[PDB]
Amino acid sequence: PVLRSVNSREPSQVIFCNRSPRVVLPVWLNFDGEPQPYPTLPPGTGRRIHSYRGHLWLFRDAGTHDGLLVNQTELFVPSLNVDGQPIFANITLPVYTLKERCLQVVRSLVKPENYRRLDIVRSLYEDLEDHPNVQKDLERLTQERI
Amino acid sequence: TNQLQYLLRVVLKTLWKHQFAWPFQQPVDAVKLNLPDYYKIIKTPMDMGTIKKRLENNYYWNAQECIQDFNTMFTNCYIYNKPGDDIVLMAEALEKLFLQKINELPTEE
Amino acid sequence: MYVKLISSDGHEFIVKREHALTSGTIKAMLSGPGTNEVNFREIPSHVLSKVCMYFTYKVRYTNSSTEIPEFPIAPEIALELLMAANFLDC
Amino acid sequence: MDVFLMIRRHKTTIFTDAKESSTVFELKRIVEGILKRPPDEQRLYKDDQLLDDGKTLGECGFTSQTARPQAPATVGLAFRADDTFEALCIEPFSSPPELPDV
Ligand SMILES: Cc1ncsc1-c1ccc(CNC(=O)[C@@H]2C[C@@H](O)CN2C(=O)[C@@H](NC(=O)CCC2CCN(c3nc(N(C)CCC(=O)NC4CC4)nc(N(C)Cc4c(C)nn(C)c4C)n3)CC2)C(C)(C)C)cc1
Repeated sequence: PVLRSVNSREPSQVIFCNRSPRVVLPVWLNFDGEPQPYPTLPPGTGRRIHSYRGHLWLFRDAGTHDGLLVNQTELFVPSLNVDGQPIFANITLPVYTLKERCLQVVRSLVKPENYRRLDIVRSLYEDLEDHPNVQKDLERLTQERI
Repeated sequence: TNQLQYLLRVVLKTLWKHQFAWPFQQPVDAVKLNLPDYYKIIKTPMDMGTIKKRLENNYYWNAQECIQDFNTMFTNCYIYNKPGDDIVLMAEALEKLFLQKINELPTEE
Repeated sequence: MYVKLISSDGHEFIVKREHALTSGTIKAMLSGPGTNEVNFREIPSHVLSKVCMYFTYKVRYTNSSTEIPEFPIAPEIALELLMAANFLDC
Repeated sequence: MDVFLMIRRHKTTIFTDAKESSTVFELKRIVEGILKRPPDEQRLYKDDQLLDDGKTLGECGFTSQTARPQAPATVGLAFRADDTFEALCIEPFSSPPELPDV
């Protein structure tokens, strides 16, 4: 009940872009800080959408449940539109860490039901069986208020 | 009387605790909403929280007099709001969920 | 200006200091107190190559306006790169 | 805009960027900042292709499509040591391939 969208009845009309080469899952955040999945955008496709000012959005990889950057940030909130009515969010691949990128790539090229038949340290098992979950990254951003 | 209780404790409650359900808890304030033509088109605004207040206070006598007050709000939203208006899409979601749980409905005492 | 990286098998790598420092291990080993050359006895050169490749890409594409492309990891070397990157804290 | 390449001779490699407008002659002078030997004494190849000191990095291939930061292009080097020679030095490394459970 802290990182939520305000019950706003105002127009914004945002345009998504998916400039990332992945299948983006835009997720709208409820007025109670809950993940709401919307239609997926195939790589390199952009759709003009409407929205209300004060609603909050973050993007994900629909299949590998990775995070993405909207205008170089993890979160998106609509700006002030008048005379610039189409506020525009451009989604790109985050500058991933080499560990977590390699962590992703093994998950895609191994069946997740094994993961433990690879000769790696036990600490490195719960790194790949960690899975970039949405609300997993939410708790981090709830703290990030200062 | 158990049917005016399975609606109140189970059916009402799961619908009350829904994200799109917040405006459907209080009746319209046409002056602040900037539209006085609400009462002129809608003749039975007996819903939006009024459904709850009369349900605990046993004003609905049977298992169908109360359910019909539910349909009024859903249809009411359809009547005055153009099909595909965000407020309609919210009403459609509540009605969908209402039908999902009433299909295991108990016997009326 | 540049710092050399040596592999277990022997291949020498000349990258810029700032590029390598992106690794948290190279950051801590290159001295809070204090000379600029390090060798890894378990990081093979074929793996170390992708390490310096990730560096050029880690530097080139951080908070930049130009569409950030995906990173190529060959599947056979993916396991070794995980352990190396795990060790390099990057 | 800019090409990203990597120059090799025996177990040694250099990771650096350069502009398409520069010629191969301009690159050799930068090499002397790392390996400290005159550009006259070194000769760059493009994997069995002699490079002339007049054609730009563009004019000899090396585009932003083939030589990227994530997958740089390989370009070679040899020395003469008093007279002239010492091609070619091709010096790879091999990786364990097995996909146990992949
Ligand atoms: C193609 C594609 N590819 C990739 S993705 C994608 C994509 C993206 C987006 C979309 C569609 N896009 C959305 O999904 C946007 C995005 C995000 O932004 C959320 N989203 C919404 O649309 C949301 N909608 C909203 O957030 C706003 C909805 C309001 C309007 C304002 N309102 C409201 N209106 C009214 N009327 C004026 C109607 C009168 C009436 O008959 N009423 C009968 C109920 C009694 N009356 C009241 N009441 C009750 C009074 C009141 C009281 C008590 N207080 N207040 C203040 C008032 C006024 N309330 C509350 C409801 C949801 C909830 C529908 C999801 C689709 C696809």
